[PDB]
Amino acid sequence: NINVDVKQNENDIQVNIAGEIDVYSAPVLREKLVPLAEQGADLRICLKDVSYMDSTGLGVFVGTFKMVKKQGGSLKLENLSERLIRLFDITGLKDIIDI
Amino acid sequence: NINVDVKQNENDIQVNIAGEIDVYSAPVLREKLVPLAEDLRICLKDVSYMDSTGLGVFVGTFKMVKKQGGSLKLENLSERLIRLFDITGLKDIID
Amino acid sequence: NINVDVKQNENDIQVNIAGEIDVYSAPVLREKLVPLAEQGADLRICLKDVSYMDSTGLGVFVGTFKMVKKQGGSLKLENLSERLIRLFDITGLKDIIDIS
Amino acid sequence: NINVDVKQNENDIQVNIAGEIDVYSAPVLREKLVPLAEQGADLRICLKDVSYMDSTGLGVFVGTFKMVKKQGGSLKLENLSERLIRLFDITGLKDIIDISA
Amino acid sequence: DYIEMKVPAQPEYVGIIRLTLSGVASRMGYTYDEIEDLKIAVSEACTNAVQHAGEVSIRFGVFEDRLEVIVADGLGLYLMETLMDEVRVQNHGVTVAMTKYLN
Amino acid sequence: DYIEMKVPAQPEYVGIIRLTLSGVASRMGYTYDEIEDLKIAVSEACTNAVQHAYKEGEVSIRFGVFEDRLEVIVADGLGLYLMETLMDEVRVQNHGVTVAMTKYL
Amino acid sequence: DYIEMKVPAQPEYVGIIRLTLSGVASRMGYTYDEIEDLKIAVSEACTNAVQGEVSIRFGVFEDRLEVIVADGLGLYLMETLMDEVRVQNGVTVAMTKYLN
Amino acid sequence: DYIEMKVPAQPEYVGIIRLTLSGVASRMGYTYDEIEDLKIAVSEACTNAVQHAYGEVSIRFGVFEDRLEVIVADGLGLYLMETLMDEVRVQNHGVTVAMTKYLN
Repeated sequence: NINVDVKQNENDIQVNIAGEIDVYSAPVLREKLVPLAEQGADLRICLKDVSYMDSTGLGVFVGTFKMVKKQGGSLKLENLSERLIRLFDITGLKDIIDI
Repeated sequence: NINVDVKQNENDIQVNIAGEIDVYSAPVLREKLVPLAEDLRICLKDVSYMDSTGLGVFVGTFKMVKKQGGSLKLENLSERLIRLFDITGLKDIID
Repeated sequence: NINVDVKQNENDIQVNIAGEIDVYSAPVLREKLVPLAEQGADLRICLKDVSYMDSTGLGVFVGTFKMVKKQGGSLKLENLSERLIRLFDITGLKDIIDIS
Repeated sequence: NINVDVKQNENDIQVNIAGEIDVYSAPVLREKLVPLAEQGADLRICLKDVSYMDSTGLGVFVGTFKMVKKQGGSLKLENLSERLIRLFDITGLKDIIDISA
Repeated sequence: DYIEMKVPAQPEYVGIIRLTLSGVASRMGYTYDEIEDLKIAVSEACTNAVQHAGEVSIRFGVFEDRLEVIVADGLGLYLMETLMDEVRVQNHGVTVAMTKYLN
Repeated sequence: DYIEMKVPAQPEYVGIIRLTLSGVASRMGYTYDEIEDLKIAVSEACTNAVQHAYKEGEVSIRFGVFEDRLEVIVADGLGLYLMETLMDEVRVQNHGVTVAMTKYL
Repeated sequence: DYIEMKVPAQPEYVGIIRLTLSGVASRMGYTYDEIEDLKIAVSEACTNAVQGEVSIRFGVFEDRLEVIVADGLGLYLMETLMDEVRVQNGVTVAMTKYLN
Repeated sequence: DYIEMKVPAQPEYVGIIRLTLSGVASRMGYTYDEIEDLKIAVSEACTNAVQHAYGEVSIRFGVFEDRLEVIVADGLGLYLMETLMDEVRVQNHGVTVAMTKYLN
C-alpha cells in the first residue's frame, strides 16, 4: 500500500509519502493531494520513504505540478534517492519539476 | 519519524499509522487524531514501536470518542502488540 | 537460501543457522550437520537468524538428534524466535529435541 | 554477528559470508579462510550478504589473496554490492584481487 | 477473484510460491502471524508436490471472507491441518486444497 | 525454466507481479539496480494491460529464466518509454497486446 | 562493561537511545523479543527523565544488563517488563534485567 | 546539540557506535551512500583507537544545524577516513580524531 501524511501549517504544507506508488495507489495519492493543489499554497513532498514509483506516480506528480501553478503556488520534492532522481531525469521531468 | 494516513468516507474515518509512537511522536498523533474525536478505525499493522505515551493519546481519544458518541476500533494489531494491550489490560476496553 | 556457520571450541561444536530451512536447503543442512552428529559431538545450533522453517527442517533436526544419541553426544537448540518454539510445540517435537 | 559457510568439493571451495566484517569480526573471517588458502585450493568467496565492510575486512582479503597465491591456488570474490566494489576500488584492490558481481 | 501460478516441480521454486503467497495474503488483511502460518502450510503442500514428481500448479482463490489455496501437479499434514481452517486432499498425483478464513 | 501467473486485470494485482518477479530476479543474480529496473518494466507492461482490458479481464505473465537472460512476457505513452529504456530488448504485438522484454545478466 | 551516553533532554533522542540499547542487547544474545521489551522499558525511563541533558549508563555484566537514566503513567510498565527497578530523588532511574 | 558516548576500548563495541551514528545521520537527512560512508569513516577511527590502545574510547557527535562533527579520542583506514569525509584533523599526546561531513 501507501501512507500519505499531510501536515498543513500556515500554508506551508508538507506531505510525507511512504510505500509503493503504482497504478493501484496513485489514484489514492491524487485523491488525497488534489484539494492541496486547489488552495495552491507552498507544498513540499517528501519521498524519503517511497519504496517504488512508476510512470503512474510521475503522472500524479505532473498533474499536481500543473494544478499548483494554476492557483499560484509552489511544488518542491525532497528528498529523493539518487535512483528516484534518475527516474525523474530519464522521463525528461527533472528539468520541469523542482527537486 | 512517524506517518499518519487519514481517509474520510461515509462520515467514517480510517487511519493507517506506520512508524514509531514514542514520546517524540505522540503529540503529533494526538494533534492529528483530536480533530477526528472532538466513527474511527485505526490500523496499526505497520507500527514498529509504542510505549506509555501512545497508549496515553489513545486513552485520551477513546475518552473523546465515548463523550462524542462515535466509534473506536483498533485493528491489524501485531500479536506482540496485542499482548502488550493485554498486559496493560486494555484489550477488554478498546479492542 | 541458507548460511551454516560451524565454530568448534572445547571439543564442542556450535552451528549458527541463518536463512530458510525448507525442502530446498534442508539437504544442505543434512550434509553439513550429519558428519558432525555421527562423530558424537555435543552440538549447539542457533536459529536466531532463521527466518522460515517447515517440517523439512524439523525432519533434518530429528535425524541429527538420532545420530547424536547413537554416537554419544548432545544436541541443544538456542535463541529461538517465538514462532519457532511454537512450531516445535505444535509439532509435539519439543518433547524430545532440546530447546533454549 | 557474522556467518561464514564453507562448502568444499574436490579442491574448489565456496565460502558464503553474511553479516558485518569489521575489527571485531575480521579475526573470525581470517581463521575461517586461512586454512582454506593454505590448501592451494580455489577459493570462491561470495560477498552478497555482507552488510558492512572497512579496511579490516580488506586486510583479511588481501592476506587471503597472498596466502592463496603463495600456495599455488586461485582466489575469486563474487556477487559484490555496487558499494563494496566501490570500496575495493577506492583502495586500489580492485586491481590486485579478482572481483565481480 | 482468482490468481494462478505454475512453476517447475523443483525445490528452488517453492520459495517463489511462498513469495507470491505472502503478497496475495498481504493485500487481503491477514496478520503477519497468519501470513507466516499460511506460508508453512502452502509450502508443505508444494514440498509434497515436488517430492511427488514435472510442474506444480497453484491456484489462489481470493474471496471476501476466506483465502482458498489449491496446489496440485506424516509430519507435514498435521501442520497444514493445524494451521489452516480447512484442509482437503485427493489423489490420482495429489491435490491439496486449503482455506483460511480471515477473522 | 518458465513460471506462469494469471491475474485479474485489476490494479491491486499489479503489485503481486513485481513481488514475484523480484524473487525470480534475485535468485538468477541481477544487481540491486537491475532488479529495481525489472520491477519498473514488468509493472509498466502490466499497467498497460490493466488499462487496456479496462474497457472490456485477465492478464498472463510468464517469466523465462535462462542462463544469461530473463525473458518477461505480459499479455491479455510514458510507460512504454520506461519499458523500452530500462530493458535490453522489447517487442510488442497485437493482438490485445502481448509485450515481450528480455534483460541480460 | 561501562557504556555511557549523553543526549539533550529532548524527546527526539529516545530513538537514538533505543537504537544504542538494541545494539548492546543484540551483542548479548538477548533474543529479539527480549530486546524489544528492553527498548520499551528504557524508553519509558528516558521519557519520564526528559519530562537540559539526559545521562544513560549501560552496565553490561555477565548475565545482567543494567540501565541507568539521570539528568508516572509508565512506571508500571517498567516494573512489569523488567526484573528489578529502583528510583532516587532531580530524578534517577535504575533498571536491571536477567537472562532468560 | 551534541551526543556523548564512552565505551570500553574493545573491538566488540565498535558496532554499537556504528548503530548510533547510523541513527543520527538518518535523522539528520544524509543519503544512503553518505550514511554508509560515515559508518566506514567513524568505524575506522574507532578501529585505530582500539588497536593503538590495547582501555577505553570517547566519542562526541556534534549535530550542527548543517553538518555532522565526529570526535573520537581515548594505515588504509586513515586514507578511507580522509577520503570519505570532508575535513579531518588529528592531534596526539593518546590521539583525538575530528572529522566532519557536510549535510547538503
